[PDB]
Amino acid sequence: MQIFVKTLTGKTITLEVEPSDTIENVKAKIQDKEGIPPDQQRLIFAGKQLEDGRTLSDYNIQKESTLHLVL
Amino acid sequence: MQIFVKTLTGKTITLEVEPSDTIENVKAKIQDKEGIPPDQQRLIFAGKQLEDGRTLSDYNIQKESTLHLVLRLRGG
Amino acid sequence: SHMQIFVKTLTGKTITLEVEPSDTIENVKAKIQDKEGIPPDQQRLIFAGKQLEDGRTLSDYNIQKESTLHLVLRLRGG
Amino acid sequence: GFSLYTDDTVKAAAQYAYDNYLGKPYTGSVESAPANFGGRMVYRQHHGLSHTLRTMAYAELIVEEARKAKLRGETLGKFKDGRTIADVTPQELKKIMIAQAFFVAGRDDEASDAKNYQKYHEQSRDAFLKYVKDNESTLIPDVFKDQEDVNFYARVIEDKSHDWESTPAHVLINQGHMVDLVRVKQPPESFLQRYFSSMQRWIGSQATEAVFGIQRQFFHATYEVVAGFDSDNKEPHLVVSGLGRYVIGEDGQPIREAPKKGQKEGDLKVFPQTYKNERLMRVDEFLKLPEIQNTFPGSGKHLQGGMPGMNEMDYWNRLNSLNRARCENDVDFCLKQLQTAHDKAKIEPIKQAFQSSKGKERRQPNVDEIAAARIIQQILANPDCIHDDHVLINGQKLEQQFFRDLLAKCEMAVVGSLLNDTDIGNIDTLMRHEKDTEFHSTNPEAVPVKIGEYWINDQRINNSSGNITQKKHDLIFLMQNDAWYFSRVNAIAQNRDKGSTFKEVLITTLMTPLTSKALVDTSQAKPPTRLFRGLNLSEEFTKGLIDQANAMIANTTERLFTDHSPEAFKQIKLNDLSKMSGRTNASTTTEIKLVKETWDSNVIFEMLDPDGLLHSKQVGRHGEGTESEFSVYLPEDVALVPVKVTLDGKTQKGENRYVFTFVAVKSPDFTPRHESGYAVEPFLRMQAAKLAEVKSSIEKAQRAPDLETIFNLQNEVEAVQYSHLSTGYKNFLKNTVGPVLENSLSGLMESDTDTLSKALAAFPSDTQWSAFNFEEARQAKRQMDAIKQMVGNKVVLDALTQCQDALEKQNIAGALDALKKIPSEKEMGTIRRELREQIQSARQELESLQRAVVTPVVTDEKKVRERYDALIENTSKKITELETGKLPNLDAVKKGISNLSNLKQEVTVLRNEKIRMHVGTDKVDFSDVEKLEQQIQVIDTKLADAYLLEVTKQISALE
Repeated sequence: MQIFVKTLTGKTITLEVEPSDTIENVKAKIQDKEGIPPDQQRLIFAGKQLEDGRTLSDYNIQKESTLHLVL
Repeated sequence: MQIFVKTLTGKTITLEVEPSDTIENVKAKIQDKEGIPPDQQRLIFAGKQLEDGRTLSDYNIQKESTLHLVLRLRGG
Repeated sequence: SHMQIFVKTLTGKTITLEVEPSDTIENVKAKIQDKEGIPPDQQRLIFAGKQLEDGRTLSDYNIQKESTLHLVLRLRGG
Repeated sequence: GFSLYTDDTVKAAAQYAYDNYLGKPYTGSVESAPANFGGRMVYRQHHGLSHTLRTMAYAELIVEEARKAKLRGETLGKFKDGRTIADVTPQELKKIMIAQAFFVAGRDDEASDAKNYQKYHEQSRDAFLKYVKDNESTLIPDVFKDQEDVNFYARVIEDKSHDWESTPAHVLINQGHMVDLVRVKQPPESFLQRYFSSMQRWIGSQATEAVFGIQRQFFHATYEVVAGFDSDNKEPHLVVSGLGRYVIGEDGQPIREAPKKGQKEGDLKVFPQTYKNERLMRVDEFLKLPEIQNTFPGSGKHLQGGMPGMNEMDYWNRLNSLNRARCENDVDFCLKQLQTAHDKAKIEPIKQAFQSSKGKERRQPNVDEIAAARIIQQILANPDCIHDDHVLINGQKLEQQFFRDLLAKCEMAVVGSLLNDTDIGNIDTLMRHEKDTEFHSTNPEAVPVKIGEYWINDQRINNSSGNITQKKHDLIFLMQNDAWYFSRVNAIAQNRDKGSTFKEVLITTLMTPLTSKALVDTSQAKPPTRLFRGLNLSEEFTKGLIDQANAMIANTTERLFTDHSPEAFKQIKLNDLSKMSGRTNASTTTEIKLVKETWDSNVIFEMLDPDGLLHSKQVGRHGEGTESEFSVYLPEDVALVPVKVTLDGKTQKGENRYVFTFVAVKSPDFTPRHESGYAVEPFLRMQAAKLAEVKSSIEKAQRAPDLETIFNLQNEVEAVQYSHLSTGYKNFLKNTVGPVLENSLSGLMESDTDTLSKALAAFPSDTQWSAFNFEEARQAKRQMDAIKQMVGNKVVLDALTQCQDALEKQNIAGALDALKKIPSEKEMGTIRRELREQIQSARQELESLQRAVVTPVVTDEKKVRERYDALIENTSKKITELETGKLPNLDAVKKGISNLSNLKQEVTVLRNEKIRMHVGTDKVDFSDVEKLEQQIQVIDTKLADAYLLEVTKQISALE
């Protein structure tokens, strides 16, 4: 699976993954990429925030989509 | 060409002129019409004052337009 | 050695005199006699609030160069 | 543009109602008796002309306060459609009033019985229908839309149904009708609570207090009684919803009945006939109820009935007078009365907002303005000191910024009061020295003109006489006639110029006080009541002005119980427009035709000057056909606060014209804060230098100390004891002269002290020396005089040095003290006429000590303090409310941010107030606003992250 993460600043970072549970775990994976710390980073897709610990699948998250994460 | 002049008194005087020649001549025409001396009267058009010696052609005055005449005088 | 001193008068004249120590007061009055025609018999000399008697020398009064003296006329007496 | 008191159509309708129904004798039976007031007859004293007119006025009022309420962040009560009373249009309102004229015109008897009610309302709606039907040709096309409309309002008059609150029109007409019963129904406290609660549901609390407040003034203006409000009233509380009573029995508790979930439940209404150990509930008991203590502002409060200023006897005399009758008869009169009442109630609250002012006269000058005027005069006197980028006087350089500051801080009219005809004359000398160019502010594509040359040639061609009065008039003429001059001047004075020359700034700084002086001298015409000012402004800027003005109008209301003053205060300090007319000789006119037609202005300032504040001076001749211009230097403590903003016609260029009517209000709350010393300090440096040259000159000219002289005269004093001169002379030198010599010697040898100053006084007079015949006394005397001057020079020298040391430290008083020391002629007199300079500086400081430092916190320390407390509680409550702000979406964040901005400005108001009420010498205490500002910071960052989050979610949702 391929996913994209974007910021309002306009930079695009391309990331690779397949479904995992855990907002934290996704947060852990973004932690590794550019040496950017995730003490409280937010996930919106569908223009909505994703709460702690429920399945990614829920919401129909899917491949080649684009995401915008802000802390 | 024909132009109209109005006063704060509320009177309207109708004047006949060419597109050309002095403001001072226009004030003179007002003098002949209603006996007002050119040193006491100022002429305004669309919120703007007309300086002496310039032509209506300069200020872009046109036919059937209206002018506003006021009287200024030193204190004594 | 030799030295010059001044004598003043209530009238306002200042007289310059040339004297040495060991001159008596009466001697100074004599020099004044030659200077201004004042008889030594009608002179009083005063120095720092004190009257100078004829018998003592200038040294006894510690009169020094450029000092000032005050001369008064004691008429009706010698 | 529509109003009751001006619209002639409404007045026509009311006049009709008076002529045909209202002014006609009661065709009833019970209580239909005619009333006699002052020996004049009125047939309907309970429901006459005064009544209906007052109700129309109520409609005007309630709509006004409703719109004010909406202009404040409030949310009025919505009807079936989303309309609130604040959505009533002028045309709709006109319909409502024309209808409101006949609402009580269908009456015959005064009876209240239901059948008579239905009948009289039938006759009322019929009367209305008739009147409309007759003038159908004038109303139906433009006043009304169709017979459908007039049928609606007629149906409202009919009131066959008992509905009262279905539409704005309904509420206005019915409530407007019944609220007029305050003056007659007692107990007052009972009804007032009822009516208040009934109006609060639709218009809001503050607007309601405003309504009843102004209502009292309406009663006073139509000579009807004004009900008191007694919170401790012990008459039985009358349950006004129907006619009923509240009863307490056995245990001092009211009759209640528990329900489903009320715990203790609703008071049982016991009808006025109750056979009951039980007792009736008094007024105060009712007001003190927990239900009525968080819903009614009158709980605990008191309103003194009658007329404040007179006893109830002669007040009763006022109630029964010709004006009551004329009120119930003369229509134009009644309308005029109500008009003045309302218009007054638009002005008085503004005055209540700020601490009071004692008198209308102009202020007195302070140190900085005295110094300013001295400087200005020295400029006019010696133009030699004027250069390219600065002005040098007495080794002191005066930049551009100095003169700008002078223009900014000094009450130039006041400074003008200190100039004279000599300074007026020196305008010629200034202009002869000048050949510099003045430019039109605007119109850079416009000619420059050498101002000096122009002035000189003008005075030579016109005022050949050199007549000073004519000079003054000519200065005023130069002000009002030549745009190349007053453009630059009025631009530089108000700190809104650009690329101006030092010559221009300076010349403006000099000409402003002179022009104001010329005005004050010249004008012997009475200060006009109404002035107008024309303005050409961009659309957006006009919009901003309308918003600010509306902010100031919306937050000031007449007082009933609760004091809504600190808010009006805050908003007026936040939005004040007065400074647009300040700092310069503003040009105005008393004829509207000037600004409306001739100059064609899109924004008009109407200045109401009833108390003769704002001292305006006539300019120019003033005959029929002139500009009728007047000039105003806006007093620093007087503000021009908006009473109304109105949309009038359009310009010749098409854009809408707005006319704002302002009202001048004087108060020490408007005086700006200015750190003193901006002008007086360089002036003190000037004086210090001027004296310095003198001290040097004296120190060098004259001989130093020789003390052999002293010693010699002492020795001679001891020598004359053996002189035969006299007993008298001996005792004179010994007893009198001796000690004087002693002290002179002592003082001259060490320092000074007063011993010198006293010794010089101990010197025997020439008369004492003269009593000693003629002898050697002369010869002692010239010595004594040598010594006297020896000491004189010393005393003058030390006095000068000490004074100068005083000047450096800015102590203006100590300088005077020293200068006092100078001996003067005799004692001293060995000094040449540089005594002139010395006594001159002494005079400069004598004059600078005549400064009147004007108080910023007059009498009302209590008002200022209480107001501050209210202000900071209000602001802190707003902030802490925004602290727990739940922000679920983006709109909420927007409103939160704008809120945060407005709060940010409020806090600075709080700050300035803290400054201006701090009296003494210490750091100002800002501890309370520090916490506030910190809260501002936190709930700013919170709002920021909330915002970027929400816009993130938005663009995410978009894809």
